[PDB]
Amino acid sequence: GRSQFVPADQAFAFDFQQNQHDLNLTWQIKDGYYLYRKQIRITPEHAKIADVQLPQGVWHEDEFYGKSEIYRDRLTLPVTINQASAGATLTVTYQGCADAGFCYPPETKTVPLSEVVAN
Repeated sequence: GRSQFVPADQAFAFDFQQNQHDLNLTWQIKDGYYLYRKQIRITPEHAKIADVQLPQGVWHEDEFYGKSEIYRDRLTLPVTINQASAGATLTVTYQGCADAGFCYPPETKTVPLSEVVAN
C-alpha cells in the first residue's frame, strides 16, 4: 500500500445529524487510521451547548504525541444544543494519524446548526 495516501476525508469520514436539541457527530475511521482524543475541539458560534464528554478510547504509542488515547473504527459523539440562533454554527476540529507512519494535519469542519429556541 503505497497509495496509503488516502485523503483525510476518506480516512476520517465526518458527518452529523441534528434533531432539535440533540446533535450527533460521527466519524467513520478507516482501518489502519486513528483519531487523537486530545486533538478534538468543538466550538459553538451563536449557540450554547452542554460540555461535551469525549468517550473512552484505547492507548497507543507514536512519535508525534507519545502515549495517547486514540479512537479507531468509529467515533460517535452526542452534543446537546441548549440554544442556537438562526445561522449558528459548530466548529469541529480533529486530528488523526496512519498506522503506516504519517500524521495528518488537523481538519476543521463547520456544521450549520438548525435554530433551537432556549427551553
